[PDB]
Amino acid sequence: ANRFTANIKGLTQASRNANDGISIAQTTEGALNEINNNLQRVRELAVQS
Amino acid sequence: ANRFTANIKGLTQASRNANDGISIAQTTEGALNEINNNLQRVRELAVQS
Repeated sequence: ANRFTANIKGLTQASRNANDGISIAQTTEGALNEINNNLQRVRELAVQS
Repeated sequence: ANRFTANIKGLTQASRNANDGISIAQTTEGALNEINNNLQRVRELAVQS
């Protein structure tokens, strides 16, 4: 029973870690979207030039 | 999708570039037409001379 308890607590905190990862990843994704949009507009300008 | 978006923006801008080309060609042609009229008149006078 005590071993079961140990594993349960560890697994729960690990799930929280996974959520930490999803958070950081999504922030990076958000920033990269704007990078992409700017690059698209830059290609448009280069076309005009 | 992103590559399609890039293509679409570029092609739109390029269409407008082609419009610029049409415009400049027309300006040049109009000037040439006035020149042609003058030359016609000069040939007439040459005959008279």
